[PDB]
Amino acid sequence: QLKMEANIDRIKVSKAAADLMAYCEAHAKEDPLLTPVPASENPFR
Amino acid sequence: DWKSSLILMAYIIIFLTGLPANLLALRAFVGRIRQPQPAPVHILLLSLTLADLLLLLLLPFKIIEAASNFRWYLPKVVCALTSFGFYSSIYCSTWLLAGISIERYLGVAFPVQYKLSRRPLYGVIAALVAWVMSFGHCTIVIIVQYLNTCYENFTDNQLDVVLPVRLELCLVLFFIPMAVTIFCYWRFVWIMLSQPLVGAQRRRRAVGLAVVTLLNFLVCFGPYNVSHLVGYHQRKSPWWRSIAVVFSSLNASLDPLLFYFSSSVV
Amino acid sequence: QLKNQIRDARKACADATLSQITNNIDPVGRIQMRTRRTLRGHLAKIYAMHWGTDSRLLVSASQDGKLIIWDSYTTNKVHAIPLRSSWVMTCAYAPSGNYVACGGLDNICSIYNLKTREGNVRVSRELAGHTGYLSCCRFLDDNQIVTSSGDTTCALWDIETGQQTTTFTGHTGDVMSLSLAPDTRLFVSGACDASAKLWDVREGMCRQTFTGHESDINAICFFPNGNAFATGSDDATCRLFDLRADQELMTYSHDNIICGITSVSFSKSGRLLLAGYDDFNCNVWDALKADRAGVLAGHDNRVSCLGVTDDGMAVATGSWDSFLKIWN
Amino acid sequence: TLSAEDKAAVERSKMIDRNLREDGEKAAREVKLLLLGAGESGKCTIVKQMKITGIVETHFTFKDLHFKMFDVTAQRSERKKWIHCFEGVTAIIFCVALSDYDLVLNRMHASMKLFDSICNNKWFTDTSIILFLNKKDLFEEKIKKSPLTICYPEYAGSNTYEEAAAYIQCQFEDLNKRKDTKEIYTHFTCSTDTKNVQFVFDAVTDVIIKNNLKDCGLF
Ligand SMILES: CC(C)CCC[C@@H](C)[C@H]1CC[C@H]2[C@@H]3CC=C4C[C@@H](O)CC[C@]4(C)[C@H]3CC[C@]12C
Ligand SMILES: CC(C)CCC[C@@H](C)[C@H]1CC[C@H]2[C@@H]3CC=C4C[C@@H](O)CC[C@]4(C)[C@H]3CC[C@]12C
Ligand SMILES: CC(C)CCC[C@@H](C)[C@H]1CC[C@H]2[C@@H]3CC=C4C[C@@H](O)CC[C@]4(C)[C@H]3CC[C@]12C
Ligand SMILES: CC(C)CCC[C@@H](C)[C@H]1CC[C@H]2[C@@H]3CC=C4C[C@@H](O)CC[C@]4(C)[C@H]3CC[C@]12C
Ligand SMILES: CC(C)CCC[C@@H](C)[C@H]1CC[C@H]2[C@@H]3CC=C4C[C@@H](O)CC[C@]4(C)[C@H]3CC[C@]12C
Repeated sequence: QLKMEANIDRIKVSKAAADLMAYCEAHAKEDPLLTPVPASENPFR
Repeated sequence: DWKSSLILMAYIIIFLTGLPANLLALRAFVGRIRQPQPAPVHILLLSLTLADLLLLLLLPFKIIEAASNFRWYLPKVVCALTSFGFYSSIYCSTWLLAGISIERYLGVAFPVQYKLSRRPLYGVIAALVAWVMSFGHCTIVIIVQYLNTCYENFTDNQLDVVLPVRLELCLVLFFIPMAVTIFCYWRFVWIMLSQPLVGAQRRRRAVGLAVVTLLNFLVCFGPYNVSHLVGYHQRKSPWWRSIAVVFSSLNASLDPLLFYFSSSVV
Repeated sequence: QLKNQIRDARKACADATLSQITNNIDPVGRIQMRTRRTLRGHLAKIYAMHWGTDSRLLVSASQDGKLIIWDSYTTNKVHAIPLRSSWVMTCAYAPSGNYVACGGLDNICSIYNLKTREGNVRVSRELAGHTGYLSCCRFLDDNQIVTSSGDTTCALWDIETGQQTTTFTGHTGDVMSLSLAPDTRLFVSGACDASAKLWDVREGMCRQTFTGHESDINAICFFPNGNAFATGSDDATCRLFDLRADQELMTYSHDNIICGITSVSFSKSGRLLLAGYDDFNCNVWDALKADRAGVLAGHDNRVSCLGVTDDGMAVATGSWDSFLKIWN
Repeated sequence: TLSAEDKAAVERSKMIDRNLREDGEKAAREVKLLLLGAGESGKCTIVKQMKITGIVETHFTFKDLHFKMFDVTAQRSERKKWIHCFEGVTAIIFCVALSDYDLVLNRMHASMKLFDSICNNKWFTDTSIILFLNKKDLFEEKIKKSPLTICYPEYAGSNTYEEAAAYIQCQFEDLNKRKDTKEIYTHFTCSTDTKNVQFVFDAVTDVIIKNNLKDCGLF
């Protein structure tokens, strides 16, 4: 298990953080939890 | 005189403690009622708390009347209304106390049958009987005042009307519940004192609580109902009625602490 | 041995902290969530829940003797299937919604077909072979299922054939939870040995392991992107791990919190991390700045489980009482 | 609710609540018990003979009372990860063999460690514990050829049955720190089959009495 675990492709943590931030901001406008949903059109009301 | 003075701090010492205990107990009782599977215990306790609250709400009306050296400065109709409410609340409280005793006895005498046959409907019909026997029977307050002061200076017909009905009031509304409570508490004490496997501390605590409750029931509603037969024997209205009412008012203040603060809260 | 080389590679890869990178963005403001709908049909403690693909029907499992499917829009119940065993700690919803799987202390999580010609729900399949209590078995696909048990092994079964198609072993402690990646090719599995592992069902063997927790990881999740995930343990800490970095990224801990984690879920965009607790409180941590965006305290005993709809329009939490709440 | 589909939805709904209430009404009358033991004592060979995969469920009836016993034998995982499920059970029957003091799995002390954990568990701070000291017949044979000082270095008594049996029971009855809230019902399983049933029924009856008195305010 250790032999295959050691031989893996490990990217820089900065690139992973940048990708995570880009994914978070790209879908930020599509999150009803972040942006306050209007009372209308809301199924739960 | 000294009697009115004693009335002042007696009613004050009842007043300043009756309300908070009932107020804190009411929320717990309604929460337990709203909780799933409500036992008949909760219904009777809630009814008793409501009766105590009704009794306490009428305390200032009599307090202001008795403050002015036993002088009536209020309309006759409203005085009769408060008197009827007070007496009905007292009788409802004593009948609910009687109902609790038989329910407590059955919980220990036959716990297996009591566990698998419980239903809240049995706790509502028994409670409703107390309301029916309180409101329905306590009509003599209305008829006497409107026949032909506040329960004093009775005339010939006023005295001849209240005496023969006070015996019925003491007999069918106090004597039978008192006997039922005494028998049930004696049976519960006898059963608890001889049990197969119980804790000594729990057994002694239960026996002491039962004895305390029996003593409370036998000294709070005792003299007030005895005064009915005393007046019938003397063919006149007893003068020792206000103190009997004061003694009967102890239950309305000490019931929530007896039924709630029994080792639950230090 | 190889552990030293792996640690050295991980140290070399880490050059910048996530807090330093993400400090430029504005912090997420305080958010308040209110209980729009409440479910009181249950009569005992519930231990698991799941959300359907349509984000309208949600399943819940308790010890009252049955599991119930609720229509969140109208609060009405459409199915209440009794259970052979009262002890149930896991319930799952198929992606198509045709089947529902649930299991508990018995080493069997069974699947019932919700949609039937006669209109009555019937037991479709019972899977046996595990040597421990089922922790969390999830519907990988309408044809294959994934099971996690307390015997430190995980399994992948075929519903039609009813046998262990694949077996995953290597965990030291008891496995507590698993989460499926969106592509349905990778998944994570956290055990009681303060460790988590990554497995692909296509090959049948582990890919990489992650450690750092000081307690038993009882909750796991997966980022919507699929390149990262989150874990929650009894040490009152939540740890974010990255697949491409093989190391921790953020730790969500506070001095006030002493109780452990009961459930962990991610929002639609992965910006909010909803973590349950044993103090009947749910915390909406910031997935990028580790900031408490909000606290939900609508429960009584402790938040047993929580989940987020597919569209992320609401968050539904179930506690140790017979209460189910839906916020936003 | 005006629509026919909505009306059918609410019909099925309140049908479901009616069925749930009917099912849950009998749950209160149900009596649930847990079974526990250490090592070979985990299998309740003396309680699973009444003749009347992980969790094993045993069903029986006595005095018009339904008893359902849950036994954990194949659950070899950590107890703390699933012991919270058995919260609210009427009673716990913990069985430790009296003949396990001499031979080394030593395992008599392991029974005390297991008994300590369940008795002092935060989830079992209210449920009573029933203790059965089974294998009493084998205890007499082993008390003659071997002494009680091997497993009890602090023993300060003779080898009499009354003293030896009480000595083992006394240490098992003092392991509960919550004496006010928890009661331990000790018993020795007799050869007669009826005697074992009565003690379990009597112990459950006391628990029922405590529950009934708790509602009345006598707790
Ligand atoms: C004053 C009101 C509240 C009375 C309450 C009594 C209610 C709770 C009902 C519910 C279950 C009932 C019991 C069911 C079966 C039996 C066995 C019988 O051999 C004696 C009575 C006994 C033990 C019943 C006594 C009354 C009872 C306890
Ligand atoms: C008189 C006021 C204070 C209380 C009114 C109810 C009293 C009289 C009590 C005393 C005897 C009681 C009953 C004793 C035995 C049973 C059978 C059981 O299967 C249901 C309850 C039932 C039917 C009890 C109902 C309530 C009960 C009728
Ligand atoms: C507080 C005041 C007003 C009331 C005092 C009465 C109670 C608390 C006292 C007076 C008599 C006492 C009991 C006298 C004899 C025994 C037998 C023993 O094996 C257990 C305790 C027990 C059963 C006592 C319990 C408490 C007790 C009931
Ligand atoms: C508490 C219960 C069990 C016992 C009740 C007995 C006592 C409280 C009752 C019954 C007999 C009553 C007395 C009967 C006659 C008189 C004379 C009168 O001019 C004043 C009151 C007085 C002195 C009564 C005071 C209270 C009284 C003593
Ligand atoms: C627990 C506390 C609040 C009890 C309050 C009630 C007390 C203070 C009141 C109510 C009834 C009162 C008594 C009524 C009649 C008499 C006879 C008289 O010749 C002396 C006073 C005496 C004996 C009173 C003493 C005080 C008294 C006992």
